[PDB]
Amino acid sequence: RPTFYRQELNKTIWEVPERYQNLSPVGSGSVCAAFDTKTGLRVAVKKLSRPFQSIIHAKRTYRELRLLKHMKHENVIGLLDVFTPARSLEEFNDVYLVTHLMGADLNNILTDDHVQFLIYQILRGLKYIHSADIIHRDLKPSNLAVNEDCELKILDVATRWYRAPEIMLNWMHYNQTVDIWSVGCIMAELLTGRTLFPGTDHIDQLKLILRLVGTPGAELLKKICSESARNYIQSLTQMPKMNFANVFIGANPLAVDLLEKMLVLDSDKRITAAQALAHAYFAQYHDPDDEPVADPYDQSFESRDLLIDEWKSLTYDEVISFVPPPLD
Ligand SMILES: *CCC(=O)Nc1cccc(-c2nc(NCCc3ccccc3)c3ccc(N)cc3n2)c1
Repeated sequence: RPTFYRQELNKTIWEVPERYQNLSPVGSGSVCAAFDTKTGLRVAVKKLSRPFQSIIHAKRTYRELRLLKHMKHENVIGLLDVFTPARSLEEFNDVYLVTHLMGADLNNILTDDHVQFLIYQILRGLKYIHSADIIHRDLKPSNLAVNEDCELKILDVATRWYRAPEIMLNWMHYNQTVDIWSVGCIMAELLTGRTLFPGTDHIDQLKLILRLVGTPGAELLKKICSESARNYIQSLTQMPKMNFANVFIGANPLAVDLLEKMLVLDSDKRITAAQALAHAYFAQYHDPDDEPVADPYDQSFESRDLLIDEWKSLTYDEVISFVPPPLD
C-alpha cells in the first residue's frame, strides 16, 4: 500500500501515490501529466469524474477499466496503473487510471509515406482490438495519439464526420468494419488535408457520403428491412458512384484503391483490418508475424443489469487485482 499525498489541481483534490510527481494538468474526467519515479516515464493520470453516479456511470467506469486492463499492444493504449486513495470498498469513490503520456494527436498532425505509416499502425491496433470482439466505434483524429517518433496508439472535431453510415441510421447489427469506415475517413483527411465528410448534422452527413459512394444498389437495399430507412435512400438524391481517382486526384493510386475498399457503403463488403493490412499500400510495413491478435475478452458483463453498488464492487475487484506490466 503506497503512501499517497494530496494536492488540489484546477478546482479538484488529487490524492495520488508519491511514485507520481510533478502533476500538471492537460485537459478534460480530467487528466494530469506526471513523472513516474518507479519507471522514469512521463505518464497521464486520469481522475474519473463521478465514477459511480448512476448505474450508467458505474457500468461505464467498469467497462473502461476492463478494456484498459485487457489491451496489451503497441498500437493500443493500455494501463500502466490503476489506483484509488480508498483503504476499503466502503469508502471507495475515486478511480485514477495511469497510461503512457503521448505527445499529440492526429487532430494536430502529410506525405504519402507519413500516411502509410500512421494508417498501418491504426490498422494493426484495430486488428488486435477486433480480434477480441471489441468494436471501438468512435475512431477520429482526436482518439489517435502519436509521439515524436511517429508511433501511434489508439485510445478512447465532430464524431459524426468519421461515423459509418449504418450507425448514423441506427442499424442494430453493425459489425467491426464500422471502425474501418472511420479509418477510411481519417486517411482521406490525412492525404488531402480536408475533412472528407464534414456534415452539419446526420442528414447532411449521409447526403455528403452518398455524393461520393453513390446511392445504394439493389444488392444492399434488399438487406434493409426498414421501409423508413429504405424510403430514405430511395428518396434521397439518386447519384452514382464517384471515381475515387477523380476525387483524390494525384494521390498514390494504391492509397485510392484502399480508400475504395474501406469506404464501401455495404458493410458486408467493406475490407477488414486484417485484410487491409495485407493490401499492397502497406507493402513496406506489413509483416504477418508481427501483427498479433488479442486474448479473448469476457464481454458478458455488457448484457448484465446490475445495481450501482454491484458495478462499483466489480470495479473495486478490478482495481485490487491489477497486475502492472513488467519494466522493459
Ligand atoms: C430490420 C430493421 C432494419 O432494417 N434496420 C436498419 C435500419 C437502418 C439501416 C439498416 C442497415 N443499414 C446498412 N447499411 C447501409 C447504411 C446506409 C446508409 C446511408 C444510405 C444507405 C444505406 C446495412 C448494410 C449491410 C447490411 N447487411 C444491412 C444493413 N442494414 C438496417
